[PDB]
Amino acid sequence: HWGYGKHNGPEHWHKDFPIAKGERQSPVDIDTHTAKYDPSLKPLSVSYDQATSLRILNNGHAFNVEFDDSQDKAVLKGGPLDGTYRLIQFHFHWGSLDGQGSEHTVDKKKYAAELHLVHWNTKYGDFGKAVQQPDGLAVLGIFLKVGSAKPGLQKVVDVLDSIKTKGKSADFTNFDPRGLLPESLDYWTYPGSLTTPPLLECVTWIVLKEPISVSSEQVLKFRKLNFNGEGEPEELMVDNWRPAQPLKNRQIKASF
Ligand SMILES: CC1(C)O[C@@H]2[C@@H](CO[C@@]3(CNS(N)(=O)=O)OC(C)(C)O[C@@H]23)O1
Ligand SMILES: [Hg+2]
Ligand SMILES: [Zn+2]
Repeated sequence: HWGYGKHNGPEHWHKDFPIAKGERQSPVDIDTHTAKYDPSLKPLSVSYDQATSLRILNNGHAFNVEFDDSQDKAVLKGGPLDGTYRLIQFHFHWGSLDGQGSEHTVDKKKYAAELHLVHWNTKYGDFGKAVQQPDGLAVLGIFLKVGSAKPGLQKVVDVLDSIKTKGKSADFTNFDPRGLLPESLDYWTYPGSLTTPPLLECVTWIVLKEPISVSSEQVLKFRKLNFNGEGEPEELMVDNWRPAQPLKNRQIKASF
């Protein structure tokens, strides 16, 4: 099945999921000189105060921190979004080296990693129905570079030991995703897709301009995770990012 290697990676995905070559695929390169300030964009509202994390899971591609999305606790609204989007989970994409790892790029620049905070449009009742809608999801994207430690990330780092291999999960309650944010909420936005199979074209992407910095030791711990299950040959979980896809006449709008 699908992964990120030579034989099952981004270049093969289209065979099982023809939408891979679709009209609004993600990620994309953000050409900063072609992006335009949009005065019609409302203030962005990230409201994570009452967020209820549940567990962390190595799903064989990355690790997911999942949240209780059974009420309006952690929600995204404003910016390009109409209505209320509920936080369901977050995950990262990272590289084998610091000069690669992000999915979106900024004037072709690749960051060390990218954090995706995944939200679903509450007018659709559940996540599963949302992903049948052109405006079903909103993903907040945050670039990571290597510098000083991100204190709000350490609790995630410290648990990766426990979820090394595919299928492993750990309790991960009382984690506050507010500690993963940069100070500015300046962003670019464009309509796009899930960056993994089934590559559904259901996402409003909101990609923050300001990266967070994480330490070299924090990134190294991401890179110790495994793509394989327990008792199988070791395949380090690195380079689990899809490259930039054709913009196809979409417009990337800037909030700033
Ligand atoms: C870690 C990874 C790749 O991302 C997780 C899961 C499968 O895909 C996602 C969405 N991926 S993304 N990158 O936000 O478009 O869709 C769901 C919501 C199923 O979980 C996300 O595994
Ligand atoms: Hg869709
Ligand atoms: Zn992602």
